[PDB]
Amino acid sequence: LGGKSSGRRQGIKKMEGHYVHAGNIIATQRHFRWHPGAHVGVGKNKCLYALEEGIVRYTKEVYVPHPRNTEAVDLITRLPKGAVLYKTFVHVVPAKPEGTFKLVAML
Amino acid sequence: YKTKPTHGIGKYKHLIDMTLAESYAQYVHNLCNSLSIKVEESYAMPLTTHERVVQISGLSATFAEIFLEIIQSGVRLSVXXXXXXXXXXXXXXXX
Amino acid sequence: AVAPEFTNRNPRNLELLSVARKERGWRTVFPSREFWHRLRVIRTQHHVEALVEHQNGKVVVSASTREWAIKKHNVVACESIGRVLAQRCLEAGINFMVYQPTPWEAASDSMKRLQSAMTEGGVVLREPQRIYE
Amino acid sequence: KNILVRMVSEAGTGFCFNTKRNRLREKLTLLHYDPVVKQRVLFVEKKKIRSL
Amino acid sequence: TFEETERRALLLKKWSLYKQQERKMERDTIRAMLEAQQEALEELQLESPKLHAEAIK
Amino acid sequence: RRTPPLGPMPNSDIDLSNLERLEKYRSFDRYRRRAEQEAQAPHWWRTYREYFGRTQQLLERKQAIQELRANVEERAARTASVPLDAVRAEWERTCGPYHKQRLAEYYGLYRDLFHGATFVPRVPLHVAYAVGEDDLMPVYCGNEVTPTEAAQAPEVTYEAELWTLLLTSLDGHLLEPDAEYLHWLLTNIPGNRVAEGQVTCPYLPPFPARGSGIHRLAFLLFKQDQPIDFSPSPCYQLAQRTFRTFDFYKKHQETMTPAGLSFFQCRWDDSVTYIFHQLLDMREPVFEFVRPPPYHPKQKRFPHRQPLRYLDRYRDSHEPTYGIY
RNA sequence: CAGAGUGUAGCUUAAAAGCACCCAACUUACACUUAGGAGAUUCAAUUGACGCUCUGA
RNA sequence: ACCUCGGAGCAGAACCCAACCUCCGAGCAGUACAUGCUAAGACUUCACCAGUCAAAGCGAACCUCAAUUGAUCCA
Ligand SMILES: [Mg+2]
Ligand SMILES: [Mg+2]
Repeated sequence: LGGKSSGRRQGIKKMEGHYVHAGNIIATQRHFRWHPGAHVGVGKNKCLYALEEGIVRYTKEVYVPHPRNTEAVDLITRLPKGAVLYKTFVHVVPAKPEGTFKLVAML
Repeated sequence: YKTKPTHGIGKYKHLIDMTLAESYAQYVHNLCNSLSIKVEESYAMPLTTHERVVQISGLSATFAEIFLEIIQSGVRLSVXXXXXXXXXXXXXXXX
Repeated sequence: AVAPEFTNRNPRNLELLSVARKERGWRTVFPSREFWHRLRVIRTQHHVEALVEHQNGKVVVSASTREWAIKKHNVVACESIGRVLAQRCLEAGINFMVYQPTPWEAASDSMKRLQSAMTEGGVVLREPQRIYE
Repeated sequence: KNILVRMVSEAGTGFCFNTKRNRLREKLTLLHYDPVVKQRVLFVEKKKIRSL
Repeated sequence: TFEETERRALLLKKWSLYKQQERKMERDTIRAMLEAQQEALEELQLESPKLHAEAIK
Repeated sequence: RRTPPLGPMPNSDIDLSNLERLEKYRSFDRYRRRAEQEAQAPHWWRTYREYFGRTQQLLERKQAIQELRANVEERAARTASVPLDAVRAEWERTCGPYHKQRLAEYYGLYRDLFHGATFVPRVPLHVAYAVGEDDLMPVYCGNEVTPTEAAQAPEVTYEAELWTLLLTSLDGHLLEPDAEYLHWLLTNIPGNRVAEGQVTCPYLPPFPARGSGIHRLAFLLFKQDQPIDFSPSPCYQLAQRTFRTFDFYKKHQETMTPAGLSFFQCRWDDSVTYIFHQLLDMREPVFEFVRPPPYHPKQKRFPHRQPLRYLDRYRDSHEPTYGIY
């Protein structure tokens, strides 16, 4: 016997060049098929979401793990002396500027 | 992405008396490190007597000879069997 | 006569107002990139650099024993450098920093000394929040 | 193994919350937030409420 | 005591200074040997190959 | 479909035949450094930056160092705070100029004031605004000082043996941008003293509008080979003082090169109002800071699984409306 | 003792740098980290004259 | 023999995809006791129900874990 689990419907919900508002989920995954980049967050599922209004872009950026997170550090240590890991990152490149000074009155 | 020219950019898996004796062992280890040889392991084996080990693998005859000479140049040695003298030490090889 | 939108285009304007956007993410990668300015200390053999950086990567302010004015007259050296930087910061008007060291670095005495020096100078190593709404 | 228990605040009375604890061990006392009082306050265990 | 500590630090420094020189000397010696070996192999190659091969074994 | 890489892939050269011979970064610091270096480098795959971004002297120095060491003998180290003023002075003398460029770049003076093109402020300019008796509030390059403290014109020194001292606000207040407001204009100066040199435009204080942000004034100093004419009375009319330094630099400053800079931050204060009223003769403009409104999607007919808050997001506004009864 | 290549501390499309290296402490030891340590343009006005490497006698 | 839930293959590269197809497992633990209030904006196991993520704000500091669960009325 065994289990028949339903499809999980995970993956990218927003592709490069899409206009993504603050809060929109960008990509859902188990493990990191993509990582959070500029203005992109991570939920408890590892799901990536936009932190600002703007455009999604994908990039392959050098990956440095946090010192406190042990396993990654170990892996890094293991690598040979000219090696760099690299990983894919999702950014939102913000469109509308946060601020505009308007004239209230002439006092 | 697979079909993109940046395919395997993330790929990483493919890249990955007693006191005196102790001191001597340490020195030997250091020397090994310097000369670029695999130091596998070291032991703390049991008047009194005390033994120390420095397990080594892979070294060419000339280089090996040089290493031996340096080691020679106290206590004792034991690895052809190459013993010498000035607790105990035993640098077991695997050339 | 006055326009509706006066556009003050001072680069550091929205930083001092505490309104400009910090880069929020990079929650896997280190160090976090959410800061207006970052105190990057770079130690080597011989000389110890200290910097003040933006999101852009532009080094605004610095202090090092390579710069030869402070090579005249090590933990002490580091402290001195920090002090110098603090003075520099004051002149520039960078009174706020983020300092995100490795744990070992944080533990270290030299770093602590540097921090102390900075504090003395009058430069906080925390930096205020973005202020939304 | 684990019991469900109700915990009653001394200050800010009426507010009760449900928590876990091992069946073998001590009656539970805990600092926790009362939104009535709007301060942290000691709760004390009182009556187990199902076991599991 | 303070004086003793001061003395001790100095002594340590001296020791450190000594050790590095010795290390350097050792390295130099090693290098010399290596050079000799390099020379020797070449010479062997030039002269008679069988002998060289034997030496290598 | 397998496309080949456009340029060379990373991690190609270092894998090699064997892995057990290499050095590996046993530390993290080294790895971090490497990563940083990589980041600094360009690459072909977009990437972050695409989307977002004497001998004698030396000998002397060495000797001095040696002397210092001897003096120490070290013991002190085994806790000496060092004189800071001296260090500062040294910096000013030597690499201060070098430093200044970076700050200027950061602050966008070269891009706005000079339309591009960087230059080193070689000659050290030392301005200070008098506040009572002492201390004189010094205008270090980058500093925040209030327009109350900047109500009267400052004292200036530089220790240089002719000059033209200028002072301009870079933002372009009130009227349309790509404009600047000069605050004074000192000309044909002999040596260190302001009183000896001529003045075309006299000193106004800074006058930054309320809640307009922070403004960046800039003192400029140039080298005079030849004495030159310039161009308007003790005036407080605003349409005269609107002038951009780029054009000026171009169509005139040809026997001239800028050698001294200092920039200075400004905010609202109680003197600003006075300035607006007394001499400028107009109502002061109030500047808030308005953010763009909250988004919300389109109004859906049957919201479905949203809360009862759905309807509060689309409403003008709050009070209870009574249609027709 | 005649020629050629030259000649920044171990080493560099460094320009007094960064990598290497040494001592102590943590380490069985190594490793990491933290404190410290030491080092250089061979010398006189691009030219000449001292030091190596190499080839002759 | 099985009947609910989850992970891997079939299903090699956005999701989705069966069989009394092939293989692993779950029906819990552990740490907390601000596992406090609320709230823009999204995802969703192809319906609905159930699930999920979550900026800001107000309160405070200075969650781990794959599955680890069950409607209504009634008590
Ligand atoms: Mg659905
Ligand atoms: Mg929050």
